[PDB]
Amino acid sequence: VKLVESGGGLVKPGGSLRLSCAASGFTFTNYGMSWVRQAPGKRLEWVAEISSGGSYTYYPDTVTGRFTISRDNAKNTLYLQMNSLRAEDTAVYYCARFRYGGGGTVDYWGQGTLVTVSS
Amino acid sequence: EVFNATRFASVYAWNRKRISNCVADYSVLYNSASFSTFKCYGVSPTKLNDLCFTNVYADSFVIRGDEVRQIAPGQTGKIADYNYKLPDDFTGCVIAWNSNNLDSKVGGNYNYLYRLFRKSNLKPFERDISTEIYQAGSTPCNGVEGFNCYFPLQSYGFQPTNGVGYQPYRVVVLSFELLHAPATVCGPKKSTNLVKNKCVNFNFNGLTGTGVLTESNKKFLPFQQFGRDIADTTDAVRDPQ
Amino acid sequence: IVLTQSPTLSLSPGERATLSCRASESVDNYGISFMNWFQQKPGQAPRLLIYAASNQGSGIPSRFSGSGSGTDFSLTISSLEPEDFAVYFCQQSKEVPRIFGQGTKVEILK
Amino acid sequence: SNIIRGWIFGTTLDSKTQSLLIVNNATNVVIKVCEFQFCNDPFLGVYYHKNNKSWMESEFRVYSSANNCTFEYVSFKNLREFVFKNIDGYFKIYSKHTPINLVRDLPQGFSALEPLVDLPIGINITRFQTLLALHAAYYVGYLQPRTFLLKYNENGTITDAVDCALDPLSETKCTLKSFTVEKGIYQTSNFRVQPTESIVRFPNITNLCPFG
Ligand SMILES: *[C@@H]1O[C@H](CO)[C@@H](O[C@@H]2O[C@H](CO)[C@@H](O)[C@H](O)[C@H]2NC(C)=O)[C@H](O)[C@H]1NC(C)=O
Ligand SMILES: *[C@@H]1O[C@H](CO)[C@@H](O)[C@H](O)[C@H]1NC(C)=O
Ligand SMILES: *[C@@H]1O[C@H](CO)[C@@H](O)[C@H](O)[C@H]1NC(C)=O
Ligand SMILES: *[C@@H]1O[C@H](CO)[C@@H](O)[C@H](O)[C@H]1NC(C)=O
Repeated sequence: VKLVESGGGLVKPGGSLRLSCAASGFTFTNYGMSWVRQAPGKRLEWVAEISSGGSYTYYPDTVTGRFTISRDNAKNTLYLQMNSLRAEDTAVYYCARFRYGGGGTVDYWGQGTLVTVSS
Repeated sequence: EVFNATRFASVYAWNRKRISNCVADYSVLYNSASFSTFKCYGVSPTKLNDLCFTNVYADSFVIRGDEVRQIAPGQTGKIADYNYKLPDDFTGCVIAWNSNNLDSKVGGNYNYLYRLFRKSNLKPFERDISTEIYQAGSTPCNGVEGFNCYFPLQSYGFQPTNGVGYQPYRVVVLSFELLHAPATVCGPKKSTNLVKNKCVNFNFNGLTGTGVLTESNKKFLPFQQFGRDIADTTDAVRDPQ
Repeated sequence: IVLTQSPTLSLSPGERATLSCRASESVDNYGISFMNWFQQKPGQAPRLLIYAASNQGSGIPSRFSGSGSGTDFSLTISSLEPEDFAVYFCQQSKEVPRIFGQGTKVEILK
Repeated sequence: SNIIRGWIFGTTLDSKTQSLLIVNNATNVVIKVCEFQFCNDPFLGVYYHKNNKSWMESEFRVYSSANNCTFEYVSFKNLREFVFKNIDGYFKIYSKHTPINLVRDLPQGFSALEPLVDLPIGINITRFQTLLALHAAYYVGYLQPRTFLLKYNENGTITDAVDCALDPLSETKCTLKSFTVEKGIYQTSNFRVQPTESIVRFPNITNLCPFG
């Protein structure tokens, strides 16, 4: 229903930028979770993941986003701790939430995580 | 291979594996704690290791998480009716848990395929290999698809991204005759250590008696077990381990 | 894999919006239904639309409609409104990180 | 030359009901309780005298197909004695191999048959057959619930047994619990002259009762 995220942050490239995805209005376990980026002047990029009844946390392999993903199902809070930070990591990140099984989906969305890594 | 066989058959099918002529350790099967539900219907979960069966049968398949709740004698549905059945006298335990990240594919792997319509209901622990197109509309379906003419089966997409229900949950079900046939499968039988020259109750292979256990010289014949005496007083015993 | 979308349209109210989600490599589904539809409004979080292009329902207004054939997925939004148009997306499935569309937005004149 | 290699038991032997087996080759046994079917004549075949003596280890052939299977196992000069019996659905077996030089006659001789196998196989058997090498004899008994007197020795090796129903003298030993029976009259049994058939004798013509 509602995906609350961690606030903005500004770091230098190369570090680890932590995030948190606060769940309000749904069971955080019943839903495989994610962190998807909408980058400036870019398409939506599905990046970060976690499954519902297991630990998935696969990414686009490519250059791995590598961002550390974990869950506190008491907090219902999905984390994005972004390893190998860089200037391109500047973007609006959306921890997303999927539907029950099918051809999809991402039902609801985070409000976005403003992220800027630069000088 | 009951639990740890990598790729189980899909749900419309299944495998009946007799388990007999062995000793069955349920403890690890009980104590693994990797299983979503360890579900006994007509027997005691912790008393399995103590309980011995002639027959045992394992049937290993894949069902929707929401269908995990559906399997129980007296619990019908799409499952119990069509693809696979439950006995209504069913007695034995049930063990379900997810294979998701293993058996699911991001593409909703279509191997695991459940029976859509075959009018009848299966007999306990039985299947049907029928691919015949189901007939809903009374107009003859001619064994092909058409108006109200359904393929008897339906194929689960399992994505790792599915919700709880729609992930694969591997379910193996057990079976038995208990006793009343020559007994084969029993639970492990837990031996203690040994004490000599101290009055003890004891049990050996089911022989039960009380005395002072001591080493003795007298030699047996390799198939002989007990000793006795003139008075039929169980005397020597050959240490089983 | 990677997909392409109809980047933009410029139309008038009370009209159809034909939006092609063009998938490179993998085409739709083995089970005959895949890809998706999604919408991110400007200054707004993304939002679900359709999945397998044929589907979803309540919570996604009736104007959202369409289908897809192999690679191409046609998002057909009837009776456009000047307040209702925003960037659209379609997720892949069955191969690769599911990603999204390059973005799709139908302008409306007048 | 070890001609006698087999057994086939059952109550149908039709491939239907549970039909035991045994085989032998290269000292390495076989068993099945699989229910399977045969040629007119179950047998073991051989051809002669070459780099494969008895050739034809490709005999292979008694049988149709091993079907719905409830067990398994695998691994003159001679005399080989095998008792077979069922109790509590436990098929049992005993054995020997004991060497003899002779042809025609079971050597008058005594040896006791320890167990080899318990089978809790639950076959229920009325009949059986046997097998042989095709291109040397054997026997059969039948068992009846006697009473013996067994004499164990210091090793528990049965040296000698004594019957009871055999004859009078061997029902004296069964009374004294001794092989050595000394002079004098030892009262043993009763003998109750048989009946002959029966005489049912009932008041005649019997009418009919009206429960009805
Ligand atoms: C064990 O096997 C024998 C096989 O013969 C069965 O004996 C048959 O019993 C029926 C009635 O009990 C008789 O009419 C038949 O004549 C018997 N068979 C033959 C060949 O004569 C016996 O019933 C079996 N027992 C069990 C418990 O299955
Ligand atoms: C299945 O195998 C795994 C490792 O291969 C083992 O840890 C587990 O205990 C096995 N299952 C059971 C029920 O013992
Ligand atoms: C004897 O029979 C067995 C039955 O499994 C057969 O496979 C094998 O080739 C034969 N020979 C030996 C040495 O077991
Ligand atoms: C008993 O066994 C001993 C060796 O254990 C042997 O010397 C002796 O001859 C045997 N006697 C009998 C009657 O078996």
